[PDB]
Amino acid sequence: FPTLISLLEVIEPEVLYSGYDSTLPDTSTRLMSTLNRLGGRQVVSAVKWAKALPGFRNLHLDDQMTLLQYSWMSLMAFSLGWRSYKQSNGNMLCFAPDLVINEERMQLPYMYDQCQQMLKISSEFVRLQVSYDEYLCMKVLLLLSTVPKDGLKSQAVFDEIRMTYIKELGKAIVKRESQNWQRFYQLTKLLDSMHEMVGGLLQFCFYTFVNKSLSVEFPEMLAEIISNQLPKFKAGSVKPLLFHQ
Amino acid sequence: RPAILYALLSS
Ligand SMILES: C[C@@H]1C[C@H]2[C@@H]3CCC4=CC(=O)C=C[C@]4(C)[C@@]3(F)[C@@H](O)C[C@]2(C)[C@@]1(O)C(=O)CO
Repeated sequence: FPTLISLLEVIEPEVLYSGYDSTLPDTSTRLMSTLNRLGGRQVVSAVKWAKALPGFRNLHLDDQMTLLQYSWMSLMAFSLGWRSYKQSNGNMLCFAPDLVINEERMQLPYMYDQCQQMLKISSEFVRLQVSYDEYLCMKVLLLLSTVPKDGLKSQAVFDEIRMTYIKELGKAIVKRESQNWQRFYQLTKLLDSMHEMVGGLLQFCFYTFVNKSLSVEFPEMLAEIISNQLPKFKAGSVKPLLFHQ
Repeated sequence: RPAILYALLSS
């Protein structure tokens, strides 16, 4: 009174709109520019979400920053996978209600490859038939899934918070009709593979960010984050926390 | 230090 799961549901940000002008044909540069700005704003929401997440603010401030910077992409990508799941059964990418990318719009030269790995995320929800509560739980667990090799400042606080939401995930499964053990295996397996698929998105992203000759614009929020997170990733100094080996 | 991030995290 109140249950953790109903706190998750209530703190979940409303879906943001892109304001994309589709009067004239899509240019890949300007689609990516529009996405980045949508992205900035969604990250800003993610930051407010995380602050309201029970346990998060017990962490040292620097650790709050680190976690958000390390996982923003997997959060954004997972939530995208969710909107594409419920909205079009994973057939189209639902970035915003006024920016859906179907098979055609994807054929943009630069787009196709990145788009497939994003599509791979929604198909997983389709295949595993993920519920809302399962998703909400898996989403916080992504926020806590990518850490400095050197560990955090608040390691023991962290370790506990992770435990709590691991158990909250257990509850969302059980809540949803013995073999619940198997579900947990698959869900935690899905969380594991995010590292790989989000890998690629982060690759393109650093690429488009680093190579200013591309004309892909980033908002301040993302730029600050990317330019701080890039050296850390390249130096191979960050670590994924996995459930399986 | 990402200034906007930090600004958000400290109220
Ligand atoms: C392939 C990458 C990964 C993309 C991101 C994937 C996750 C995401 C989901 C959204 O609902 C809105 C924006 C973001 C957060 C994103 F779509 C944009 O920011 C553009 C992005 C970084 C990318 O298109 C670029 O690097 C182009 O600059």
